[PDB]
Amino acid sequence: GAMNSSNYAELFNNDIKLFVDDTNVYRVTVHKTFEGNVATKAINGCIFTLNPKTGHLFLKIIHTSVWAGQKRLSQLAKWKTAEEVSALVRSLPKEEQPKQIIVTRKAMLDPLEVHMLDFPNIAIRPTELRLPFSAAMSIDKLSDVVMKATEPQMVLFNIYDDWLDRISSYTAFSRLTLLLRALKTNEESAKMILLSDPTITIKSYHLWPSFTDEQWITIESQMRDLILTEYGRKYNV
Amino acid sequence: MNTVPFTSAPIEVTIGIDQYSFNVKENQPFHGIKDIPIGHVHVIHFQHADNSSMRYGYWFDCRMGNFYIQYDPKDGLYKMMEERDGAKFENIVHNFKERQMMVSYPKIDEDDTWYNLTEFVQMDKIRKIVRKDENQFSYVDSSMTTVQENELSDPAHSLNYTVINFKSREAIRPGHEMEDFLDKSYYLNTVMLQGIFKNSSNYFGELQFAFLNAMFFGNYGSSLQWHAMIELICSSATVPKHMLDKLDEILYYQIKTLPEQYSDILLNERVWNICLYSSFQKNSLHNTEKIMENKYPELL
Ligand SMILES: O=C1CC[C@]2(c3ccccc3)NCCCN12
Ligand SMILES: O=C1CC[C@]2(c3ccccc3)NCCCN12
Repeated sequence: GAMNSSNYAELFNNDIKLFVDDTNVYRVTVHKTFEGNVATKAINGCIFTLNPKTGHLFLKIIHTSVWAGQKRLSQLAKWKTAEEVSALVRSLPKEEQPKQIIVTRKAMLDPLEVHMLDFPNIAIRPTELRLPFSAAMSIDKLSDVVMKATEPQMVLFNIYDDWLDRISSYTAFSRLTLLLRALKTNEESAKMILLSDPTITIKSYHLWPSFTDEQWITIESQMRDLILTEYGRKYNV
Repeated sequence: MNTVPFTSAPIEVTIGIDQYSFNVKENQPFHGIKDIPIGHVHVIHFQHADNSSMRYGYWFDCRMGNFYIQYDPKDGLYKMMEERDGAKFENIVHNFKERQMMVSYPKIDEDDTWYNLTEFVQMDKIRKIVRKDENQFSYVDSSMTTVQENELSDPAHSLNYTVINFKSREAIRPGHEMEDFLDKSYYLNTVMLQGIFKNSSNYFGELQFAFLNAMFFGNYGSSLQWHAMIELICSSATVPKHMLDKLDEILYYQIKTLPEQYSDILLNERVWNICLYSSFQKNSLHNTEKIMENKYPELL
C-alpha cells in the first residue's frame, strides 16, 4: 500500500526500489505582457528518480522544447514523467529493474500505472510522507546541469557522495532528507551552514562538502536547529 | 399472449414478473401468470418470505418454448422447467384459466416501460452471458459473481459479462497511453464496438441486462458492469450521435424505474457525477440529467 512512518525501514532492504518526484518537471516564470496581461515562460525542469538504498539518482532533464505547441502542460507533465520512468526501466537489465516505484505525489499513480502495464509485477505505490525532494534544485551542481541543458539529457549522480563507505543507507537517506528539508525551509541559511568554512570543500565528483564524521554531526545539528527556527519565525513560537 | 403456469405455491413468496410483483401465501391456490406480452424477454423472480436472502429468478422468452414453474422441496426453490408436450401444456393452461387461478400480467396500455428497459435485450445474448446450454431460460440470483470478479470462484455459475478495464493493455495502445486513458474513444469504438460487440445494439443489450440484474436481484457485479459501460461511453470524446441520443433514452427509463429506496446502493456517486458534469458527454444526456437532478439531487 502506501509508504509511511510505520514502514520507513522497507526503503533500505534488498528489494530494488525507486522514488519518483515530478515536482520540478514543469517549471515556469510568470510575467506581465506589454498589454498588461500575464503569461508564463517555461524553464528547464527535471525528473528526480532516486534509489534510496544506493544513492543512485537518474536525473532526466526536461528541456523546454518538450512543451512546444502542447496544451494542459501541468497534466502533460505527469504523463511525460511516467513515459520517461517507463523508458528508464525498459533500458535497465532485468536484474536491475525495480520491484517497487514510490511516487511522491498521488497524481502520478495513474499515469505511471498506465505506462507500466507491461510490467505487472512492478508495484506502483504512493506515500504519506511529505518528502522534500522539490528542494533538489537547491543543490547547485544539479541546478547547473538542468539550466545549461540545450536538449533532453539524462545525467547520473550519486546523491550520497561517498557516505555509504562510512554510514548505512538508513543514516544516509535520513541525512539527505534533513539537508533537503533545511534547504526547502530557508535556502540561504542552509547554504550558509553548508559552506561557511572555506577549508571544507566539495570534491569535483561530489555534490556536498567533504565533512568528517564529527563535522557532519555539527552540520546535522545546525540543520536540526534551522528547521525549528524558521518554524518559530513562521509560526511565532 | 403467453402463460407461465405454476404447479403449486407450497411456500410463502413474493413473485415478480418484470417490474410487477405480488405476494403469495403458503399453499395459496396460485397457478401462474397469464397474458404475458409476446415480443419481449421477461423475468420471473422470487423472494421467499422466510429468507429474504437470495432473490433469484429466470429470464425467458415465451416464443422459445412452453415454460412452467414448480417448487422443488429438496433444493428449496421455485424452478423453471420446459414442457415438451404441447398438447399437455395447452390443456393445463386452459383448465387453469377456466378456474381463474392465474394472475394477469398487468400492463397498462399507455405504458412502454418494459419495452424501454429491454429494447436491445435478446435471449440469445442472455444465454451467452449466463451459460447453461441445456435450458432455453436463464437463472440469475443475488450472489452470482462475474468473470471479472473471479479474476480479482465456480466458473459454471458466473455472469460472463464483457470485461471492461480502463487500465489494461486492451484499453491502452502502446505509445498512446495518455491519449487513450483520458479519451477512451479507441477502446469504445475499435476494441469494443467494432471488435467485440460488433454493433451498438449488442452493447446496449448487455448494458440493459446488467442494469436489470442489479435492480431485480441486487447483483453487485451487474451494477459494476452497468456503470462501467456507461462510463466508457461518457469518457469517449468521439461517439456516434445516434448512440448518445439512445443512451440518454435508455438511462432515462432506468433512472425512472429504479426504486427510490434503493438508489443509495445502486447508484455510484463518482460515475454519475463524472458522467453528467465532467465527462466529454456531460452536455449530451439532457433527459437523464434532468430526471437525475429532480429525483436524486442528493447523490449529486
Ligand atoms: O555511482 C555510480 C555508478 C555508475 C554511476 C551511476 C549509475 C547509475 C545511476 C547513478 C549513478 N554513473 C556515474 C555516476 C556515479 N555512478
Ligand atoms: O535530524 C534528525 C533527527 C531525527 C533524524 C532522522 C531520522 C530519520 C528520518 C529523518 C531524520 N535521526 C537521524 C538522522 C538525522 N535526524
